[PDB]
Amino acid sequence: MHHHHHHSSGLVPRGSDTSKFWYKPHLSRDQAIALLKDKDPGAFLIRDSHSFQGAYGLALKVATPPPSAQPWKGDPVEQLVRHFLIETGPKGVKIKGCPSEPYFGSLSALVSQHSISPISLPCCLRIPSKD
Repeated sequence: MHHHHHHSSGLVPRGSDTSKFWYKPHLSRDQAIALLKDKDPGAFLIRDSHSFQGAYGLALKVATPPPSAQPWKGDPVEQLVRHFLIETGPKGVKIKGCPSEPYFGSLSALVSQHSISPISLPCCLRIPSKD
């Protein structure tokens, strides 16, 4: 090294805060797809739902959502992007679409449960920051 400064200009980062990586409630459907069309199947984002108050729109880029995927008639990536909504009631949050999923409460709860129990998600949910 040319010089040796005392280590006081270095910070200790850990970065377990991944919420801002996926949570952005200001995006609409097309905007969500706009991100996901550059994302590999498994990645998601949580936005707010315009449909119901107190719902979060979960946009998931899946591998393939058809029963066969041979008869195709849809828009390629836009149909590979699935939209579900996490509705928080007095109980908590759960993803509308699945009748076998419990009420977690916090988004981080279901986010961390991603690769443990992908219930509502057809594809094992993956965090952009953590996989």
